[PDB]
Amino acid sequence: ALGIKSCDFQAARNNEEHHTKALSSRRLFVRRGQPFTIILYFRAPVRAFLPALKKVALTAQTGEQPSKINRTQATFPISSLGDRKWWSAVVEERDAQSWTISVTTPADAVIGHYSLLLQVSGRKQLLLGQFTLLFNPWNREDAVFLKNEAQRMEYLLNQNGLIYLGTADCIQAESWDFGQFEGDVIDLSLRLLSKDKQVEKWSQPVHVARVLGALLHFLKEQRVLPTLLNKRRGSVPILRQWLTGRGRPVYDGQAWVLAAVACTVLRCLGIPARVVTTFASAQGTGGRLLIDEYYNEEGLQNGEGQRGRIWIFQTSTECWMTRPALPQGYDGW
Amino acid sequence: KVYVELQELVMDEKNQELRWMEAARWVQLEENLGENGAWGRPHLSHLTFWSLLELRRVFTKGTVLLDLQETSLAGVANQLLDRFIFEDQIRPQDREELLRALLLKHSHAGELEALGGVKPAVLTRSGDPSQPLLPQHSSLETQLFCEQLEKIPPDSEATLVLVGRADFLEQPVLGFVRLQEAAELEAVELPVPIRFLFVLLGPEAPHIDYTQLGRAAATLMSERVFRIDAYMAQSRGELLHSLEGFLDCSLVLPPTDAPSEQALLSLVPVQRELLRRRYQSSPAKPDPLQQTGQLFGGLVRDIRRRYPYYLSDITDAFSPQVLAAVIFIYFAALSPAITFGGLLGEKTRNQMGVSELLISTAVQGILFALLGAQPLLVVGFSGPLLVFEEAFFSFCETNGLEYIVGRVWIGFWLILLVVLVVAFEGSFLVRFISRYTQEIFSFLISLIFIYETFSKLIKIFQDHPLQKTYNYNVLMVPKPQGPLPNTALLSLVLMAGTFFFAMMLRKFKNSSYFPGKLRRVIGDFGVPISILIMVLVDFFIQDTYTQKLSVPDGFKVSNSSARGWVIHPLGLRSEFPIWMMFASALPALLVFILIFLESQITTLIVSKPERKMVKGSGFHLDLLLVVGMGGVAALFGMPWLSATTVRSVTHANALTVMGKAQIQEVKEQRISGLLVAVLVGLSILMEPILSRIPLAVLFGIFLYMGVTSLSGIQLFDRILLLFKPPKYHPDVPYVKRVKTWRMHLFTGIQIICLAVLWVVKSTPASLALPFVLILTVPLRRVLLPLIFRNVELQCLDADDAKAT
Amino acid sequence: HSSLETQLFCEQILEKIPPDSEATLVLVGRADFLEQPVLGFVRLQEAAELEAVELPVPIRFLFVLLGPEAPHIDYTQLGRAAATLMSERVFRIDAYMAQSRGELLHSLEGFLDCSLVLPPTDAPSEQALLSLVPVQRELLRRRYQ
Repeated sequence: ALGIKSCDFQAARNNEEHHTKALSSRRLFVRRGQPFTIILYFRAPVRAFLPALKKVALTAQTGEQPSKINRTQATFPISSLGDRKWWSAVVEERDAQSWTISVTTPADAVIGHYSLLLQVSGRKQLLLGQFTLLFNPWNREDAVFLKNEAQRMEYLLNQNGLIYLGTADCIQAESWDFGQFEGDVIDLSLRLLSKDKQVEKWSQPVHVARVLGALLHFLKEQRVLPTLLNKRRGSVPILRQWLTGRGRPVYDGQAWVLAAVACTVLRCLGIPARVVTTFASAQGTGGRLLIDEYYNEEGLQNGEGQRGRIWIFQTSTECWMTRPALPQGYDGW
Repeated sequence: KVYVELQELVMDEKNQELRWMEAARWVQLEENLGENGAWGRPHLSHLTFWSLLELRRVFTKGTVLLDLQETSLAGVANQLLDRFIFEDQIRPQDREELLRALLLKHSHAGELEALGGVKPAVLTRSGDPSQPLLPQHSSLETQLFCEQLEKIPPDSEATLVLVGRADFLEQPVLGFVRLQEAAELEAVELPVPIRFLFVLLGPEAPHIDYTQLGRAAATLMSERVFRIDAYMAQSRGELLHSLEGFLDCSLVLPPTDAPSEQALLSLVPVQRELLRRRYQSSPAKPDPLQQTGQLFGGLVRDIRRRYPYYLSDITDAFSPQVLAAVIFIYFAALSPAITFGGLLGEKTRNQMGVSELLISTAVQGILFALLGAQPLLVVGFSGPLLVFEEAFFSFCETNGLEYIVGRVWIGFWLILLVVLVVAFEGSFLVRFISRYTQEIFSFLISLIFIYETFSKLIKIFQDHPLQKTYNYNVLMVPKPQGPLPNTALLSLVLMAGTFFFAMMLRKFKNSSYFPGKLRRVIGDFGVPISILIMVLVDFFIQDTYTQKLSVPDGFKVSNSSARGWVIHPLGLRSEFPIWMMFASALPALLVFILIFLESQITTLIVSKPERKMVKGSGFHLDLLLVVGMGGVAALFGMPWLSATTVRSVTHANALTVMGKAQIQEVKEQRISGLLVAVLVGLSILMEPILSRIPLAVLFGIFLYMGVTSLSGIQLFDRILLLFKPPKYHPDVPYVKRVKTWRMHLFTGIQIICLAVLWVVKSTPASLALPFVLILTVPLRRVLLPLIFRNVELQCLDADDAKAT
Repeated sequence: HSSLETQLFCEQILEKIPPDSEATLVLVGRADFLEQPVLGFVRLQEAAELEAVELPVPIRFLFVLLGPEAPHIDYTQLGRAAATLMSERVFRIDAYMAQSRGELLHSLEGFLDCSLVLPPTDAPSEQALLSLVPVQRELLRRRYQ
């Protein structure tokens, strides 16, 4: 006598509460460590609330082989005694035909695509719907926590960036569309992350940043071509072309866009990130603190160049997180 | 009316000479020419959107030659090309190529087989037909109507559409010519004058199919309103006006992924209104359980329902599955016949024995298969009938009445009742036997069958018990007078082995092993294969005694000193009393009630809509035939037979074909029952074959029939749900719209009825079973609504397993 | 004058809608100050419950058809044609995946190449309509494969 009619995930209101409204108003995007509200609808009125509450449990799974050991599968009841710092569910408001349920996730939860399943004593599992779990720069217990609201708005919510190019004495700001909230960017980022098989480490921003940074550098090496060709429309078309092979390729004169693409994928996953430009960067030294430049008697250079050169500028991605595996004091950028 | 001929420019295959060949022809209805050289079936013309959108564009800038003075294809072509060049439709350098094309040989079809067929082509500048460059599309009309002339009025005038492709063209061109006087042309072989000429030429452009373009032009000319306008048209503008009324009264049918007849029949008002608007501006005008109230009305409708299908009732049996079903039902009908014949014989001093029952079963089965409206029924003797007979043989033995002579009168009164019932359509009351009563009756009868099958083995174990020591010399004639070693255990082994082999072959039928055809052939013959295997197994064990099938010596009366083949309605030995002639009505009433309930409920069960019975069943005809044959049988001292539930269900199951779990079709035919009855009659002649068949093998076959008769019973399904958690219940209407405890209460109410019926069977008042069974109908239609809601009863007790 | 469908069918919903179903709003109007008829086709990035136009389901597609009075242009019938186009499965799939106008016109030409015209034929209505069943069945053999 506890058959479910439908489940409303309330994607608009939850996405507004979770700083995810720019992603969608129909798909549920939630940040780890923060409660979100769903409405459960019953086919028939529920006579006695307490036994019915005793008869139901909720399950959250992520990935293709969810397991309790991987922290990719969690089973929790619906009660006021649930651990709000872990997976939990409590009925906040109820009527005879519906339950308003507040669901929490741990601040160290594995990110990615999740399924919510309901188990009603003496019945088979029922899929309530899908949601995507992200890092939470707004939760004090998250590793990507940011102190300031203004820094949160700038390093995660802003799609309108500025990549600084030019020389040290003549800096030209180029408008850049990061587009982290574009519809497919989250799916593309999670698909790229799925090339890493240590899904249990996807709770760690450090591991996620390192895997995506390496994969994106590999893609940049594979897809950027030797030398309109320089017309750019932001990070999202570049990411689409790098992952799918379709679209306008990027040429080697604009290889600095790797930093912007990495910034876009990190920000879409919820890791605070910024593009930094260093002017007069000595690249290709291997740690050596010397640069050899060779000029002819006319003050000109003959060949294509050395391996160790001083670049006019170089772009880089900086990301915000704690460093639990490092000695104390290295949290931040 | 009028005749219209389309000819497309094509190349022959033998000499590669381009020429003109007919593609289709219209006398109101359109005929198409296939590649073989014959005409396809005549059909209403359907046009494509592109055909019509191109015609209008080419007709808007077309070249009209009205009231034209010519009587030759060459002259018409000359004037047409002249007015083409004058209107700048073609360049003057192309006049030589198009006049060469227009005056080629116009081959009718009579020469298609003489030549090597025709292929599409394009007239090129050099006059050489090359191969078209655009992708080809084989004609949909050819693919649909062709893969398999007296209607022309004498005063009608023909129209010839010529379609051809010529790369030497900037755009498609249309020349429409009306002659002042209708003339005969060398292009048309039919002796009808030609009035209108359609010439459609152009290059191979997108969305222009010239065959479809010519089809559209010919259909427009075949339209009455456009034809009448064209006869009176003095300008191109009037023809263009008539084409706008054609395209304004046309009905365009867009594609859909759900093609249906009912959805398409909703457009009837649209079609009629479009026709009305098209002809508004024209001068012309446009050219089984139902109670009828009629005496024997149900009988005639039952006769009119099934007898039209009589030819298929013989042809559809031409499959080995039918032969396997025949072998199955032969034993399934012969063994109960022999057992019941031996019992009644013993219980009636051989007045009615094995031979009478065999002959009656054969004759009644033959006449029912050849005449009945539901041939899948098996006509045989039932337990209730053995009980009533003993009831009468006792009553007659008490009151000094003759047995055979009284039963003779019961039929004389049986026929009176069934005739009045068929006359007033009393078989319409069977519409009130819902799935409740049907499934209670079927499940109870199946349980009785299983219980009797096991009790026969129990009796075998009692006759030859397991002992430490036996008498090695025990008389065997007629039956062993003492216990014998190895008999009961071998009987159990043979019965279990036959049942196991039958079930394993039934599994193998649905299995994924072997080629599908061979696997289905072997699975259909599962029961014959099991019977043969176990018969051979028992045959190769010579020493051990096992009880075999026993048939009488000949077609003679079972007691030659009691009665002959006919019984005198007035008495054999003593004068039969007058009062018993009138007093026989009440026992005849009970017999009619028994036979009616059995046969009607059996017909209901075997003809459920979910079994894919698409040939109909006659409640009035089958009842009449069965009860009349029973009444006639008596005059000859032979039993009254009825449609037994288990045998008929097994016959229907053996004739049912399974799809890829889902019932696909049923081999609804008369040959299987006819051959079963013939073999049952010939059982006396084939004693050497039957004498080597143990009863234990047939006991296993009986158990197989009993357990397989429970498939379609929803009561059996809901009983299994009593022992399943309410999580593994399947998604069916009575599960997902009824609470689990409500469904279990509903099942338990039926279980109460089953227990009440089963107790009554095991009492001396076992002839009251039909009335107590009828008492379920008030329970369902009166008491259940007092404790159930309408939706609950609709889901639980459904006519065709529908979710209300 | 009234529409043909109103005179033939009207003189004499949420249960039938599947659950993951979105809406198409076809807007049809006559504006005498426009030089030519204009078609606006909109696919939203995600389905949206527009407050101005409440529908049983979320809107993904908008058809806007406006223009002046012109010959052969019944705007009601044009809206009917656009709605019938959207109700067809192949065009609707092509419309969800379309990235340009050219793909949408290549879907519309396929629909017209699988569209069947019944001319005014003096046969009885039932036989004339039921004769379209095998022709449609053969014409749509490859469209939905």
